Amino acid sequence: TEFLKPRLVDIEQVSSTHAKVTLEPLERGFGHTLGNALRRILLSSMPGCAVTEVEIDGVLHEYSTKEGVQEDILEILLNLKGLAVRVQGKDEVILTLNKSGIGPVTAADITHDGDVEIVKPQHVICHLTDENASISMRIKVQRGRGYVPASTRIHSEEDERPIGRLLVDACYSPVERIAYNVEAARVEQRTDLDKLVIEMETNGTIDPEEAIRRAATILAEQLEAFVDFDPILLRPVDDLELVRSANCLKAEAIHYIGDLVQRTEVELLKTPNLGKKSLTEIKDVLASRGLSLGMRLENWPPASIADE
Amino acid sequence: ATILAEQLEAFVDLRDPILLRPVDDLELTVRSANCLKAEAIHYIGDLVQRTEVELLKTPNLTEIKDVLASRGLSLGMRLENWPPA
Amino acid sequence: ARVTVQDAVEKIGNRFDLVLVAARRARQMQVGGKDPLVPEENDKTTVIALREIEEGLINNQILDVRERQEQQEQEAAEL
Amino acid sequence: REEAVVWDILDEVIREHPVLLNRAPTLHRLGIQAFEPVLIEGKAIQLHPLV
DNA sequence: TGCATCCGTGAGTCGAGGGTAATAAGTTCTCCGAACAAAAAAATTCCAGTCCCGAAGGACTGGAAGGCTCAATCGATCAAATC
Repeated sequence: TEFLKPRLVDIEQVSSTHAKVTLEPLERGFGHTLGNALRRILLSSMPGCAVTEVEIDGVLHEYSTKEGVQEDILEILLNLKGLAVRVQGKDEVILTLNKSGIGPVTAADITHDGDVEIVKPQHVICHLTDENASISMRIKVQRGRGYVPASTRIHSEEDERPIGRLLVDACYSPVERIAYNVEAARVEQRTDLDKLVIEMETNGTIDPEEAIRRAATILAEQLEAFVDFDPILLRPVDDLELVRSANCLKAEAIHYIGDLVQRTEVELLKTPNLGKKSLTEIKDVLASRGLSLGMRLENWPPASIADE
Repeated sequence: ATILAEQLEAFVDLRDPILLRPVDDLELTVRSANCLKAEAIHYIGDLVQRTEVELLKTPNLTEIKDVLASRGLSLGMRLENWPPA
Repeated sequence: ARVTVQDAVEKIGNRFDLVLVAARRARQMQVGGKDPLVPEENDKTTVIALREIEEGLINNQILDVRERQEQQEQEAAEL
Repeated sequence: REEAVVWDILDEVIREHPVLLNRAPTLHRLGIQAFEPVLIEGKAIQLHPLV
């Protein structure tokens, strides 16, 4: 048991609802495993708030029509499915929607409070044709994970609801469509292992990278009961922007930084030109230039030797 | 589960050549190579392990002061933690 | 490019001169010691030349101007 | 000696290097088509399903 | 004009394994020629032997040039004071 744990290399994000999150490498038999073992989470078990119930005044069913409206009731039911929302602290919020004017009805028209968060305000919910008619509906928001359509929802809601109350196929999970693959990956002798490539696009109300953090926790929380050179350094002491580190080194036959770094500051300072204050102008030089006490120089002297 | 729950941790977290150069490379003089082989020094690091004073007692300094100043050497330089094999 | 040659024979108009404008072009980096003009992208020069064509900066004529002016910078340079 | 760098020098070369694949009898003009390799470890040749 | 003759043709590769076998003389006799032999150079390998600015190196001569104790007496430091 010396398992090959991976490192995530990259996210290829297109926009604020989309990413391709690659990976390399895994062993054979865990690449196909994980890329499926997360896809069973992002379908059925990611908790979010969705539109559930629909109440419009003056209606009877969705097969009917409404004058002043371009579309059908089903296409207006369709829009609330493509609508994105976020209830923060509550667990059942009901909203309202009342308009007038010639034109569309975007998602600013909802009378909200501070705990319900629409990410997409340009989302049209209806189109008023002429000025005369108007839309006045009420919509309901519920919390859950996954997806339940109104077919089996009315098999599970045995309430004899009065006429005028409608119900949409709720979109609890935030994942709109994800996919994954397996290419091959190489360690420099073994060209048998498998990379992981995952393509991912979700709705708003989330980061497209936040889910793979969030959802892969939940699979793991299920398992906790189961795992239990320098230019002026080629230059003499008279030209280094300093002046009591220049005139008093060349009188020991070291006209440069060269034998300055090999020789010891207990004797070079003991000569009758330096002393106990020169170490502030040698050791601070040896801080930025790194050289040591006694160091061997790689290539110090050129052909040029001169003085002032 | 010990196998699986550790591969989620990528997800629940993550979103001198001169010193070793021997004696014959210098094309050195026949008189002083008759002496440096009489003073029993193998590498140039063993030569600068000695100083200029530790060469004068042999019969038959300006030459080494000519050639060491060219390719980036000197004399008198002390070595420690030697040899590194 | 890497996969087809359609988007460069939309420029050149022939299935053989696009080889022949790059048969001329892709020697200057093998033994000519030169560098391309596009981002290199670790590419072998038979498509580096194909990049230079399909980025619209090379037809057969514009190759012939940089090969003329090289010779008049050696002709009076001798004298 | 099949040494270490031998693969990764070859691996640079065969990247963007074309190659031919021919089947006898090459009975029309598409019986010999160029290809570009992607090196596998094995002993036989894997072909694309639409060729 | 047949009638009768004959020349010149027939998908492409992997292969899978190597080449047979018939009867056929003798005598002497003798120049053409081989490689081993066996000298006779000539070519190198060796071995000491005289020359010559340098050759490790010591010393020398020569002008120059050097470090820090004191003590009369200057001037100013220190420290009370004082406008």
